[PDB]
Amino acid sequence: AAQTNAPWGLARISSTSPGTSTYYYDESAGQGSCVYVIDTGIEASHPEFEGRAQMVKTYYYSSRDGNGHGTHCAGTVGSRTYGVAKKTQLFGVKVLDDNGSGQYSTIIAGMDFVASDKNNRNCPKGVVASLSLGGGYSSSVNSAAARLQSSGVMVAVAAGNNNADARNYSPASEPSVCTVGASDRYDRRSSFSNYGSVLDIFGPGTSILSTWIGGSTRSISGTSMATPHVAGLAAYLMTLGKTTAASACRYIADTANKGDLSNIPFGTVNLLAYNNYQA
Repeated sequence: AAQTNAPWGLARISSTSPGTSTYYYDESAGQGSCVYVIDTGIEASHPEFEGRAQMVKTYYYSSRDGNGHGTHCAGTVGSRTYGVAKKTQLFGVKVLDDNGSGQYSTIIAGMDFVASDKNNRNCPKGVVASLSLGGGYSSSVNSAAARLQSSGVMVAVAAGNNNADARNYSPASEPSVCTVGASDRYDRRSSFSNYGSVLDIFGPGTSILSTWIGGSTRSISGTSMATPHVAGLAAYLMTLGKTTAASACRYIADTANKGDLSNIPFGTVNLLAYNNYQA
């Protein structure tokens, strides 16, 4: 399948070269997989989600995304125009309030929630969790992401937008999950992107056009925007039978576009998420 005039990030994950504008993907498109977007929530009523997104859990007075960040992330995972996995199921876990802030303890509980909630969902092709959040290092936030990973969910987390080593950020520094950096349309490490030996992969992260609350769209930047590119890619790959939750991060790294990004600090992987789809 081919989505013309796709967002550059979508065209990039399916391209060996930058500068193209067409998504290419297997039409299975993540049928039968599930991606939890652990964030500010999802505007499930957005027409771009086609009834494939729903709020399954909030820790605040409402489960609506009064922020947009979670709606933006969910849209990159699996919206129809904006999404990597256009047929995945999206589950929203609102651990971040509408200013985008959440206590670590709520974030931890949201990670334990998904690790059990997946047993209440129909995801025969596998489960992904997209964690476009993070803060300073926390062994308990790290261990919660490890538990979620260990439970059979791919966890993709943002490296962080500090332009530093992600070793000092959680859950970015948890080695067993998939720590995602950000790159821009010219295949430079997204200016803001964290780095370090803990990073597994890079996704498109600068000026990513996705869904926005109020039924709208907008373009924003962040390793929080690269993470749903990898979360969606994983759901896409699991549906195709190419990898499992336990090995998705790695498979994505094994099959990545290698040595194509610039301003990648020594010691950080030069891997760009690539769906390896041949039309």
